[PDB]
Amino acid sequence: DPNEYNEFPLRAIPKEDLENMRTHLLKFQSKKKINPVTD
Amino acid sequence: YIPYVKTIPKKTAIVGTVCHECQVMPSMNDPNYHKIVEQRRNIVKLNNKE
Amino acid sequence: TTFRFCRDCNNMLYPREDKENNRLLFECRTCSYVEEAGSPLVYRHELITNIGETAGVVQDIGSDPTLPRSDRECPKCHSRENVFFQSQQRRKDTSMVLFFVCLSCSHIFTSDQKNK
Amino acid sequence: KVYEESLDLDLERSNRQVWLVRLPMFLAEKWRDRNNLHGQELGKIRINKDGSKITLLLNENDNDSIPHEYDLELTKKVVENEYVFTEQNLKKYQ
Ligand SMILES: [Zn+2]
Ligand SMILES: [Zn+2]
Repeated sequence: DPNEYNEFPLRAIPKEDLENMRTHLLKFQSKKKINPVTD
Repeated sequence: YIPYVKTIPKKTAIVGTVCHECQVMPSMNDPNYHKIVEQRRNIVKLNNKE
Repeated sequence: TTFRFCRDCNNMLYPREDKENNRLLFECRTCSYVEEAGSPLVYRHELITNIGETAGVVQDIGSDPTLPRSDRECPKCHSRENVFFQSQQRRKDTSMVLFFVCLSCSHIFTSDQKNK
Repeated sequence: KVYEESLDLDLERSNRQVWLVRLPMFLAEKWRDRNNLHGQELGKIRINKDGSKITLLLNENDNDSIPHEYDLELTKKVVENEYVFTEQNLKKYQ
């Protein structure tokens, strides 16, 4: 294919910072737009 | 009000906001394709119990 | 009849009257959200109802092998293939009229010759 | 005195674009392993200039056992009210 695209590299997160830390998904259940930064 | 509530403090931080939801699906035009189909087929054909 | 739902909490609104303007308002019962009604109808109880006559019609209705076929003409695309079925309402008072679904345009027509 | 760190949620890195990706069983079984992810190259994300089509191509490290090309199907172009938050332990002295 021709170079009609902009592909960026993808690499895994180092394990040195993934230990003793848990990353979770937060889901607001509402019909509005909830944004803790401003709201 | 109630004087005591027994909270459990923890260190938390918001480290991103989801903007896209993606579903990774193997391309049907890939030369290695149909090997996953064989692997998927083998899932139902396997009997763990002895 | 159309049901309305609240914007701030998703709870359903209920009718209310405003004597100041003699108008119909739909107000929430928990968070005090109001919205003027677009129609004056708030209730309907159809003792004799025809809802559900063609219930179950999908984009792939013609793929069902148990449905019968017919050679009746489709009065929207002039096609002869179609699958017909009786009314899906199980009340023991409906007529035996047949509803025809075309396999070329997904158009639904009936064989009724009394009222249509 | 019990804790030597702030107990308030850190809303500083929230302005960070994140993609939620659902993986197949074969790909998820090797991408979720904690005995891996040494920072190596897991592939490249390719996006068309005009958009509407995305695909990630893996490297040749798969051992020629799984497809090297995958299509990223955007189940929700506009994802709303979903966030990612971490969890860490607090220093218990002073
Ligand atoms: Zn309300
Ligand atoms: Zn027709």
